[PDB]
Amino acid sequence: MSYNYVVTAQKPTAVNGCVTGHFTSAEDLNLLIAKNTRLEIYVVTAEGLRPVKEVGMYGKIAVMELFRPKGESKDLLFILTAKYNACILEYKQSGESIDIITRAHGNVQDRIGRPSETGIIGIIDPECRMIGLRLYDGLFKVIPLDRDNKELKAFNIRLEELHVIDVKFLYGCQAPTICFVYQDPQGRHVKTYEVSLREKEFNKGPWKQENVEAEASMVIAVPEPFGGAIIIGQESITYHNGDKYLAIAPPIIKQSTIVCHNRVDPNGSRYLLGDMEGRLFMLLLEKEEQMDGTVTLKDLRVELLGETSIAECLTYLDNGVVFVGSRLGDSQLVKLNVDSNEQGSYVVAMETFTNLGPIVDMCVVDLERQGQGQLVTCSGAFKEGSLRIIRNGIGIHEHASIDLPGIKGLWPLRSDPNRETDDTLVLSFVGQTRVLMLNGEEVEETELMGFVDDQQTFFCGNVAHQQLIQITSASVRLVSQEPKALVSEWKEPQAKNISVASCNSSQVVVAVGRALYYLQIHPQELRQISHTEMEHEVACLDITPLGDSNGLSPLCAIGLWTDISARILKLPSFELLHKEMLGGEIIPRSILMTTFESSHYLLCALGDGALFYFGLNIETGLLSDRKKVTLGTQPTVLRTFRSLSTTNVFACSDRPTVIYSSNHKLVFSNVNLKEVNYMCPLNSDGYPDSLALANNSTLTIGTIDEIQKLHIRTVPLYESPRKICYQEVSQCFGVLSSRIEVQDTSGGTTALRPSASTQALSSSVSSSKLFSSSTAPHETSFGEEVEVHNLLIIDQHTFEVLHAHQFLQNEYALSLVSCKLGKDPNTYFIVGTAMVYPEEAEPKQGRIVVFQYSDGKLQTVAEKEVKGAVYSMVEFNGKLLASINSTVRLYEWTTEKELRTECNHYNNIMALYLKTKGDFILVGDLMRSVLLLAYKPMEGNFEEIARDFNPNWMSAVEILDDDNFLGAENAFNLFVCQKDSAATTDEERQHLQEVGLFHLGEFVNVFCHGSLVMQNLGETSTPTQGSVLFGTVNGMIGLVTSLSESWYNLLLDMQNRLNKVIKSVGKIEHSFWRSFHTERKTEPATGFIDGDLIESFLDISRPKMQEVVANLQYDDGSGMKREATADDLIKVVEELTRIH
Amino acid sequence: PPVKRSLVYYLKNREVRLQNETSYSRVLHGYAAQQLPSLLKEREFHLGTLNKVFASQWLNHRQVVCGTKCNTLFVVDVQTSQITKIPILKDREPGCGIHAIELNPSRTLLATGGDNPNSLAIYRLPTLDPVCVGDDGHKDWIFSIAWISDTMAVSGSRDGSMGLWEVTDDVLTKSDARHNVSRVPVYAHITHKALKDIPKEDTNPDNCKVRALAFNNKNKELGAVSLDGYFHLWKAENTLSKLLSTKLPYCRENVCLAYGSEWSVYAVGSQAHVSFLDPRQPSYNVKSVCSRERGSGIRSVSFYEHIITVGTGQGSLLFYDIRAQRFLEERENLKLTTGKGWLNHDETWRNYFSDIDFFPNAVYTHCYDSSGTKLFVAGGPLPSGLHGNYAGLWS
Repeated sequence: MSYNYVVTAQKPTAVNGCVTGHFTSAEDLNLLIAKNTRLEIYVVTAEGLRPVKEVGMYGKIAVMELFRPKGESKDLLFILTAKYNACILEYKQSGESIDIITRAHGNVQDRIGRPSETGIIGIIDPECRMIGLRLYDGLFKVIPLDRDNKELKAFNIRLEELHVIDVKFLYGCQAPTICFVYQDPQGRHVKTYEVSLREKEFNKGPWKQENVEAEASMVIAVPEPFGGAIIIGQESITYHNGDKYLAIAPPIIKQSTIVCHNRVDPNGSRYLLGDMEGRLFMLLLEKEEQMDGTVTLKDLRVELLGETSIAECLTYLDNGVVFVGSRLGDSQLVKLNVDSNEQGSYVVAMETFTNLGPIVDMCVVDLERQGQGQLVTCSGAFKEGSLRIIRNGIGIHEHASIDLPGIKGLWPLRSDPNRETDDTLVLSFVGQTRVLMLNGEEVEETELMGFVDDQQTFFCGNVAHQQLIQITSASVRLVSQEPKALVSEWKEPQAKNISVASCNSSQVVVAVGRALYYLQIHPQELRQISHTEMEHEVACLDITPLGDSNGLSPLCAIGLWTDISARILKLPSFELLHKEMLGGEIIPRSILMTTFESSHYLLCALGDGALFYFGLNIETGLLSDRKKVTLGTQPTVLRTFRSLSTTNVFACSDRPTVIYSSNHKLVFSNVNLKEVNYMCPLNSDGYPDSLALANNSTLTIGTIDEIQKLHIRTVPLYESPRKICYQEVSQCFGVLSSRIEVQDTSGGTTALRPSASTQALSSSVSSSKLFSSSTAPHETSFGEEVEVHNLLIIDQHTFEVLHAHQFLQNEYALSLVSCKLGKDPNTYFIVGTAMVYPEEAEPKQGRIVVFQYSDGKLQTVAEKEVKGAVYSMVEFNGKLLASINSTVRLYEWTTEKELRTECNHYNNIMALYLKTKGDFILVGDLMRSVLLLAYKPMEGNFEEIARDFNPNWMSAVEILDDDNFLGAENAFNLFVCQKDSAATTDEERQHLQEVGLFHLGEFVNVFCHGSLVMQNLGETSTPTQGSVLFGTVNGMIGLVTSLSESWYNLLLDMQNRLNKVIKSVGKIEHSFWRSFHTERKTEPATGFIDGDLIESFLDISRPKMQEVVANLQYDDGSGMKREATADDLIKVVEELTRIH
Repeated sequence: PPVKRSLVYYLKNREVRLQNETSYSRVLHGYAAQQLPSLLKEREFHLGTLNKVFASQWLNHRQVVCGTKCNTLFVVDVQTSQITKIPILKDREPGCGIHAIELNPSRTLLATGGDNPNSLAIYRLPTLDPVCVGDDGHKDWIFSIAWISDTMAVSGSRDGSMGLWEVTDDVLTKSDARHNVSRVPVYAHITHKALKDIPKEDTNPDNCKVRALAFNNKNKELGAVSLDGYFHLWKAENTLSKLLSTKLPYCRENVCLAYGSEWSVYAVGSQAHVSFLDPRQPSYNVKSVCSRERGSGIRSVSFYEHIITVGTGQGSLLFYDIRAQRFLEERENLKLTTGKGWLNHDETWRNYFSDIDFFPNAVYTHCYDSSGTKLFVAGGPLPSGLHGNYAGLWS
């Protein structure tokens, strides 16, 4: 039996629901976004949405609603997951620590019952007497909201109407009253009933059922004074409340189906209506005061606001700002204007939230030649299409680059005394110094008066009294900001060259040979107070300020040239408080004191690429909690920077990394840059919150992006992407995409919108006549939409669109692979295309076209006609393996650069995906799951060994190892096939065995061999075997690896113990979430280790960590069981983030 | 704007699920339905000493329920190749075998024959827990079962009667509540709502036995095959009432009925030919296709998209292509064959069939899974005087 490890590298990004209300405080408006298993809390402000906390839930969110029981100061948040896990959450904050506390929880799953065909729907009574849930057809679950109902048990009340599309509680009723829209064979009707919790029965509501539009689906609960409910269909909207009936049919909504809604005003006067077409509508309620003192609806009005991304849920903020939650594309925060734009829209986007989903394809390439690999995924469709670059690490956006080789250090200066932002940058060089002027986005060489240009600068920066300090090999120079002139100079009493320096607002420390001098900074004067002598010469020293001090630090950290160690000295006397041995082969190059979230830490880097970090106690000058991480083989330099309103550290090396704090714990993540030697913070007017990164040959100027474990960069296409591959030789990615053009009366076509295929720097059109023999029956029709495919070439470093090649009319590109062919070291773009017409169920003719990108142009190399559509292509040991309809064919690469078939396999229905490892081929079928083929180079043909007999509509395939083959099910479960070497019969030998059942909660759309973090590249030092990344419809990216028997048993006991102790948001039992889940049956998970369970420990705040670890036995990998501490689960998580 | 039926558009839309249309499912399944039958491999199971298997239905992705001549109900776990038996339920009073099994449209209630062949037994899915006591509505053995709704089921008999059983909202609510609350299941007592006979036509009124039933979910019709050579169509949308009758081209061995939902055609087996019936056509306008297995009889029939699967007494399964109007050819009609299974050389065999040591295992039941790629086949020896069983999963 094989065992596998499954971990999520990038959390789901698609939005599945969103609500507005008073969640974090009684006065502020809050916006809550549910992204499958992730709940994100945002505060509504005039400027936008401010995230406060994010928690991972053990389940897929289907219902999320706010409610306020009597006696509560703020609304409570209820979630019902697709795994029947119910929970009530409340926002709690203490000082700087933010977390979500579960008020109640429990599972409501039944052993028998048909899950509802309309999906999971849940509602909360306005008076908070009960929560109504629709999980099964014909059954309505009620959860009483008693204050002592710790377990959210639900009871089933029989409803006569089995199939209900939407349900809401009515406002203004004395008894709990539910209104719902249900579909009968005679059309859709709306009925209401009262809920009796003691009788477990439904009674006739305040008004009788009324016939409504056959497309009626969405129900809006209408708060008082209005009360009642609004029913939304395809063409009309109808309002029901007691004796009142009102209906309107706006033509502006007839072209799109409304899928979601949200309250705009607290009194229910306005609501948002969203749709699948991205048309945002405003629903307005006209009020009429009644003679009995009540208020009822007078009329309905709907206005078109404009176009947005596809809306899955809407949430109103304030001041006319609308949040558009998107499941199939990026979510948008947009503002409603009074005046329309040139397109007639009133909606202008202010901010965009990245969504990787739907992920259609992806590939991993080592474009930086570092051995890690960069994953680029195709996401979205039509105007929302884009490329997403995902890497383990923190990304930075490059805006400028200057040819400044040989930089030995960087420091910002404020030469203008009237500005708080940076306006000057100092470059240190051996034997000389240079200064760059900062003018907005532009950077130019200049000279700053008072500074030494003929000596190497070791440290400089801003100091108190409106002065700048520069320390060079020859002397210490104090230069005022105005008139930018030297005011005071200090010289070494030993007449020796300074080798190290550091400065802060009032303290200066200089290292010359073994001597350390402490100087005070005074207005227009430097003063020497004291000095000491070290046993060995100092290689690095730092007095960077910590915490909230005014640029002051009582301690100085140093490193030495001889004993390879770090020391803490107390100023001014330089008293030694702590000595820590670093070890390694090369002396320390930089030592740094920094602060993370007001917590003090010390870091020191060696010239051999090793990084040592420890907790720093300033009051005592002692180090603790020592940990070591290896970054690379080149010297590493440590410097602190301030960005994004927080303080962090950048480690410059051949594998640069950013040190940052998340959930009050340090996380070490790489950077998506080729290499950096030295750096400094930038806070200029044009570069606020930016970094200056100096590499071996050039200086890179740029800005830090959102700090997350996995960074995502977006390259919009404005057209539908299809497939992606990497061409190593040309340093480019190939992408298949398509745009929609409308055919005119002239016979030509016009694009509806510009896209990457039309905005490329250069382009070409295929001249082949292979498909000219046949045309569409509507080839000359007018007004018909025509889909045009193109191959886009994007640079691996800038990801800009370099070239676009257009394919022939009616030619669809189904697959794309780029690899080395035959014995030719050059990698080529291989595109599988087919001739497709609407009347042809299955293409009978297609071709494989090989392109080479060189010298800025994409040139077609060769084309090979094939008997059928090409669905997939993979690199197989330098050969081109392609799937053509029902047959898999292996093509050899000839000296003429043309493909020739060598062997094939016919025992398939339709091979949609191909991935290979070693000599094994894994083929994904349209309906027959995956099959195991093996290639025999000595025979020159394929032999079928076994195939999976568990039917599944595959979306992609990949091989974990020679024996372990990975697939995904349409039921949100993962599976791994193993060759049954123990089989004795033909039935057993031909059947791939399942080695476990694991419920992921996500639908995997693509598989790809590789990793987002440093790969083993065939080495066996990695504790896991194999590395396959996978993408999902919701933008989730995970890693699957194989486990040995020992790892599986060790981690399985860990998982079973963690399932009962870890208190995640909602306090949902983890063992149920991961249990194998289908519409027919649920089974306990086996054969897989859930890495998300351990990593979820990083989301819970410290107050919960103590309760989770208490009475928990944790295995650190030695096999010994000991009681866990908070740092044990955090430490393992830090290691886990380095394997995926 | 032309209609797009190509699977290429399906593949590119499925990757994004951006309002992907369901109209492509017909082509997806039909394309595979033509190529799948020739690529299937045989997986035979050992059923032990069970008499025969006459009926089977898919209950899960891993298990198929099977009924037997000895009234034993069991499920074959095709994923693990294991046999699990289900307890046989008794009637309300202590007053053959299981010839038919059917699942309700909701896949929550399993209807099989009980300990007494004249009684219907109800089992809960997926747990297999008992639901109701065996009824006594019929005066003779039940040969056919069909679920007309989520709560209603109709069962036929040798005397030509069809019992109408209905579960009310209160009965179903209490039954479900008991099974989910109490770990130990509790069955309810039931009786038939009404009993109606098939119409008496100018054909043999005595051979009025209803051997097969099939329900059309789209038009809410209950079709019935009698052995008098006539097909009967009843309405079963809310109450049981006769609609129409048509004449079959053959009046011998009309033991199996299936309905093609994509073609609106009723398939009726016979001694050699499969009849294609259309309620909208004259009673004489019935087409027949010969299975080529003359003299052995057609024992089962089912629709997989536009491909009709026909089981015969020789233990083989034939595939008929409606669109091509011909039988599928092997990559020479393409056909699957059953294995040896288990044959009981008992006293009855010794008395009547002692001159033959082995008989082919006739295909009495077969069913496709939800994906359409797994075909479960089960049966036993063709002769009524012999005991023996076969089952296997083709994939």
